[PDB]
Amino acid sequence: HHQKLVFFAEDVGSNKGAIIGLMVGGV
Amino acid sequence: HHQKLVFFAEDVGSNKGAIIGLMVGGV
Amino acid sequence: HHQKLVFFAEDVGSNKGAIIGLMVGGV
Amino acid sequence: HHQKLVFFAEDVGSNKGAIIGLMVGGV
Amino acid sequence: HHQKLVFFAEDVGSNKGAIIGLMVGGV
Amino acid sequence: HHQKLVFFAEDVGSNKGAIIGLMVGGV
Amino acid sequence: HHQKLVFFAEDVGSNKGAIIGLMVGGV
Amino acid sequence: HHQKLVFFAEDVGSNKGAIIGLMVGGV
Amino acid sequence: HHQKLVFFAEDVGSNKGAIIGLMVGGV
Amino acid sequence: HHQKLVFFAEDVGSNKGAIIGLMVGGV
Amino acid sequence: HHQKLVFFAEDVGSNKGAIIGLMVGGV
Amino acid sequence: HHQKLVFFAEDVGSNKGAIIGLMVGGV
Amino acid sequence: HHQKLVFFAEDVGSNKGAIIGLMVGGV
Amino acid sequence: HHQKLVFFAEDVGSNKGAIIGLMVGGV
Amino acid sequence: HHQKLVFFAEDVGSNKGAIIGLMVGGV
Amino acid sequence: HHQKLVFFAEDVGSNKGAIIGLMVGGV
Amino acid sequence: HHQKLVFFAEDVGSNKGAIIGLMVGGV
Amino acid sequence: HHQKLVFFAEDVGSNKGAIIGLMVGGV
Amino acid sequence: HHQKLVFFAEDVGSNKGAIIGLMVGGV
Amino acid sequence: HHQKLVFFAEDVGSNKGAIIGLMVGGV
Amino acid sequence: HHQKLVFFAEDVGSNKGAIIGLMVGGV
Repeated sequence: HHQKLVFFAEDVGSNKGAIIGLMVGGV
Repeated sequence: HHQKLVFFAEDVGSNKGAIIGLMVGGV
Repeated sequence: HHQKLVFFAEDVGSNKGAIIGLMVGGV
Repeated sequence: HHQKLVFFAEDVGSNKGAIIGLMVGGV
Repeated sequence: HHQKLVFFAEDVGSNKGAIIGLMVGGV
Repeated sequence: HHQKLVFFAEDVGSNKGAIIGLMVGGV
Repeated sequence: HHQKLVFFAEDVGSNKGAIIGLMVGGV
Repeated sequence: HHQKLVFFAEDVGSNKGAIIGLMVGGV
Repeated sequence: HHQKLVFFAEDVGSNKGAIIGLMVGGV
Repeated sequence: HHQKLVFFAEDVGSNKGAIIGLMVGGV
Repeated sequence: HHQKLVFFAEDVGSNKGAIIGLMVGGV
Repeated sequence: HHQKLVFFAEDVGSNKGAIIGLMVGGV
Repeated sequence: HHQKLVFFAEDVGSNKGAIIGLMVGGV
Repeated sequence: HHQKLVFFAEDVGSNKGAIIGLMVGGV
Repeated sequence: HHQKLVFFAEDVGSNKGAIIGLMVGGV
Repeated sequence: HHQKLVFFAEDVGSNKGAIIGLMVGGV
Repeated sequence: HHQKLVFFAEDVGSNKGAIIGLMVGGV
Repeated sequence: HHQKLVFFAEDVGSNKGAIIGLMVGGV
Repeated sequence: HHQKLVFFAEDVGSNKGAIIGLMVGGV
Repeated sequence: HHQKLVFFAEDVGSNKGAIIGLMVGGV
Repeated sequence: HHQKLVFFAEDVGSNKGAIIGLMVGGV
């Protein structure tokens, strides 16, 4: 037999800030 | 027999802020 | 026999903020 | 025998904010 | 025997805000 | 034997806000 | 034997706001 | 034997707001 | 043997607002 | 003194395809 | 002194296809 | 004195494809 | 003195593909 | 004196592919 | 005196692919 | 005296691929 | 006297691949 | 028999700050 | 007098691959 | 007097690979 | 008089591999 159990609680993996992939800027 | 169980609670994987993929700026 | 069980809760994967795919700006 | 069970609760995968695919700005 | 069960509860996958596909602005 | 069961509750997939496909603005 | 069952409850997939396909503005 | 069952409840797929296909404006 | 069942309740696919196909204007 | 001038050329704001406001279907 | 000038050329706002407000099917 | 000038050329803001406001389906 | 000039050339802001506001699918 | 000039050329801000605002799928 | 000039060329800010605002999938 | 000048050439800020704002998947 | 000049050439800030804002997977 | 068990607590793997993948800047 | 000049050449700030803001996976 | 000059050449600040902001995995 | 000149040739500041901000993993 094979078993795998996963539990993510209240506020897992959430974004409350800023995620920027790529930023290019002149002056 | 094979089993896999996953539980995502309340507020898992949510976005409350900013997600920007790509940003280009002149000035 | 094969089983896979998943649960998602109240506010999973929800966007309450801003999602921008691509942004280009001059001045 | 094969089984797969998924449960999405109250407010999963909803948008309550802003989703922008693409944005271009001159100034 | 093959089974797949899905349940979406009260307010899944709904839009309460803004969805913009594409935006172009001169100024 | 094959089965697939899906349930969508009250306000699933509904729009209460604004959906804009494409937007072009001069000023 | 093959079965598929779908249930949409009270207010699925409804529009209570604005859906605009395409918008062009000079000013 | 093949079976398909669909149920749409009260205000499913209804419009209670505005649907605009295309919009062009000078000023 | 092949079967299909579809049920529409009270106000499925009803318009209780405004639908505009195409709109053009100057000032 | 206040002036506003707008010019629309040949096939501006025209439909040469399909515009559907709302669509519902069981199967 | 106040002025507004608007010009429509050949086929502004014309429909050369299909415009459907609302469509409910079934099977 | 105040002036605003806008020019839309041959084929601005036209639809040559498909615009669907809302779409609900089953099985 | 105040001036604002905008020019849209041949095929600006047009749709030649598909624009869907909202899509719900049972299967 | 104040001036702002904008020029959009041949095929600005056009859609030739697919724009989907919202998508909900059971299977 | 104040001046701002912007120029957009042939295929600026156009979509030729797929833009999806929100996607929810059961399986 | 104040001057700003911006130039976008052939194919700036365009999408030729896939932009997905949000994605939730059960399996 | 104040001046700011910006030039974006052929294919600046364009997406030719995949942009995903947020992704949640059960399995 | 093979078993693996994972429990992630209230606030595992969440972001409350700025994530920037790549950054380029002039002067 | 004050001057600022910026030049972005052919393929600056583009995406030709994958940009993922956030990713949550059960298995 | 003050002067600032920036030149980005062919393929500055582009993404040709994978940018992941945040990744969470249960197994 | 104050002067600053910056030049970035080639694919300066580009990503061709994998950028991951944060990575959390079970077994």
